[PDB]
Amino acid sequence: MKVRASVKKLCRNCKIVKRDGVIRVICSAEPKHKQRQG
Amino acid sequence: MFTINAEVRKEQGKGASRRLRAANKFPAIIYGGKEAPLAIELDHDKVMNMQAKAEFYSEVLTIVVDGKEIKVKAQDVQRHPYKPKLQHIDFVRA
Amino acid sequence: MALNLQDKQAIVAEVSEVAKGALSAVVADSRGVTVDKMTELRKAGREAGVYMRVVRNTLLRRAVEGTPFECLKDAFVGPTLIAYSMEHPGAAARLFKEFAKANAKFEVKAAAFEGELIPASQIDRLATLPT
Amino acid sequence: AKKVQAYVKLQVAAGMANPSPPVGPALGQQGVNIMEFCKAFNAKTDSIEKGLPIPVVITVYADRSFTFVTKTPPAAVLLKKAAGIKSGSGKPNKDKVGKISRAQLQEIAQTKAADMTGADIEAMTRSIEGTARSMGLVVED
Amino acid sequence: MLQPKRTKFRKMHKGRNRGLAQGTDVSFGSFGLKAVGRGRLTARQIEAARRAMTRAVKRQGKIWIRVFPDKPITEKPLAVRMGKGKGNVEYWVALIQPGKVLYEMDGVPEELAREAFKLAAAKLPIKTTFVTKTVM
Amino acid sequence: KPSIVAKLEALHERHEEVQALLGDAQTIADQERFRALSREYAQLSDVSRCFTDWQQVQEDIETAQMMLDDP
RNA sequence: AGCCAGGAUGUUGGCUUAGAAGCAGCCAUCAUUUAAAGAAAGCGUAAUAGCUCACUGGUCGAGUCGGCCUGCGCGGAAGAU
Ligand SMILES: [Mg+2]
Ligand SMILES: [Mg+2]
Ligand SMILES: [Mg+2]
Ligand SMILES: [Mg+2]
Ligand SMILES: [Mg+2]
Ligand SMILES: [Mg+2]
Ligand SMILES: [Mg+2]
Ligand SMILES: [Mg+2]
Ligand SMILES: [Mg+2]
Ligand SMILES: [Mg+2]
Ligand SMILES: [Mg+2]
Ligand SMILES: [Mg+2]
Ligand SMILES: [Zn+2]
Repeated sequence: MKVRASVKKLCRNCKIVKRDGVIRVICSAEPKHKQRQG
Repeated sequence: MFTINAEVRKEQGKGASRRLRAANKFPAIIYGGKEAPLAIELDHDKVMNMQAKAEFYSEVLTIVVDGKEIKVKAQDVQRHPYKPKLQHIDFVRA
Repeated sequence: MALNLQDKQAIVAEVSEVAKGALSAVVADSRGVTVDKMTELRKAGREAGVYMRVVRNTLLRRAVEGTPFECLKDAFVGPTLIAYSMEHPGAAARLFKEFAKANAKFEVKAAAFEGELIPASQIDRLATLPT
Repeated sequence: AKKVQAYVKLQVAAGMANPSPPVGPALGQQGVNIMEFCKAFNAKTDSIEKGLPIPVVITVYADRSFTFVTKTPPAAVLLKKAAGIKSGSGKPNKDKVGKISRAQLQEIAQTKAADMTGADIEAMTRSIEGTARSMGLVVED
Repeated sequence: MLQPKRTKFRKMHKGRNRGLAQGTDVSFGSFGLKAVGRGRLTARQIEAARRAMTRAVKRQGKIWIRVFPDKPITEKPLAVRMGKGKGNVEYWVALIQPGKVLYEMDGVPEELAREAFKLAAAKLPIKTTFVTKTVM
Repeated sequence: KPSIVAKLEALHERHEEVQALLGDAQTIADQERFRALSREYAQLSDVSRCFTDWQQVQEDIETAQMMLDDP
């Protein structure tokens, strides 16, 4: 998990989801790509 | 062909024209020929869609004001500093 | 499938062969292979050439357009993926039944040689042919 | 038709059997035998040409035996012994490598057209010549 | 870094930056960056943004820089009290008003120039947009 | 491309010679040797082969020297 | 958007070298068969191999996909009684 002020889709499998008032990215291919806005 | 609907302005100046543009209209004028120049007002969003094409500037286009047809051409255009909006259009009647 | 012009220009290419053809058989080859499908299409060139328009337009209003012209009993062609193969040389040529011989050549889905009906036939193995 | 199991369509210039490091390491660590290429390879090569790279199948099963079949040379290596040029492309738009006669290719097209697809011989001409044009060869009328 | 070759006077008053801009058109190439905010552009930010957009198109096409840093800026040295004259000239800026076109391109696809102008705009302190040529 | 054909002819042996040596699993026990083969390229194989070619040709040249009465 | 099928042909390419074979970087991108398939968009490999994607068929069957101008809210946001 990388906590950065700007979160973007880095691959084709990344998805934007808003969970509990937080924008975060999740993908099923590369676990390095999961990330949240903090 | 391109057909534009316009209305004759009732007042002019700095304040009157700033009110037109806050209501999504803008001023223009038709001059040239033998008659006196005619100051009009005409809808913004409609004439913005027309002028995105490249033959808006190279074609005789009619303006329907007071219910009568007049053939004019676009001579000058005055556009907003940084927004995608128009401010004034000069017409020369043909 | 492309825009409406192709909805009108591919169908008009069909009418060339069906006008002056013969008995035709239909095969539903949904699950094949292109290298295997190559031979079936390249077999056409061996006998006389590519003169058969072998397009597949089996949508409800993509092949039925030419039905009122000829092969009226092919108006019941509403089911799923199929193929069209016709015969110019000779009435009821081997192409009505060579797929039956080719049925065993990894052609599991072969539509059971139902074909089109010029003399109003049914599902049968009409193997008779003057050689 | 049978799927690829452990085999590839490639080898060195077929000129000789030469069951040596040039050929063996393609499949030697996969089992079977390497020196078996000594007699199995010039059986069909003694009459074709000495130096033509032609691919063959190396279909091998768990019985430690492999079946092999030869074929025509590929497109690029074909335009070397009769095209009169041993170089290739690398800048087709920058320059032309040389001249090539179009009547030459379709005379030797049916050499390759035996397995090559196409409606007819003339159809193959544009295919074989197009990659010849990529080489910089100028199609002589 | 852009800088006047020779100048009449060594220093300038501070001034103000009111008004809108002259030069609000794409008059050289096909695409450009129009400034939407107001501020100053130094010579090190103009040079850094030109390196980012030149390296993005692989030096295919033409690029016009359309602003010039002709105004000197001075700073007093560190830990000195007030007064005792004016400071020493340290760098040069260009004053920017809403509407100026800052760069140009021509000779690239319209889709590739948007990406090049996007990497360039990340080096400047002023909000900008992407504009195209007009008939009139 | 004056002499690129010689480079391609040299290419056309290690193009498949390398396979049984990359995965032979005798030169990989130490860490350095695998990447040595990967980066230092194909020196040992082609150099030994070219040495053998040189030895054969030098053996050929030595002969045909004891003859007289002919030009 | 799902759910099934195909998703091809000489390019082990010459171009950089043992390798770039669709997939590190250097020119090109024709042609064939086809309802369709790019001299390869992605993954994955040392080359491999393979798995996808474009495109086209099949059931379903009603809308659907993106930009532009704007109003109000979200994150970025850590200190000492
Ligand atoms: Mg929680
Ligand atoms: Mg006044
Ligand atoms: Mg007044
Ligand atoms: Mg006032
Ligand atoms: Mg003043
Ligand atoms: Mg002031
Ligand atoms: Mg000013
Ligand atoms: Mg000024
Ligand atoms: Mg200025
Ligand atoms: Mg906030
Ligand atoms: Mg905010
Ligand atoms: Mg406190
Ligand atoms: Zn991802």
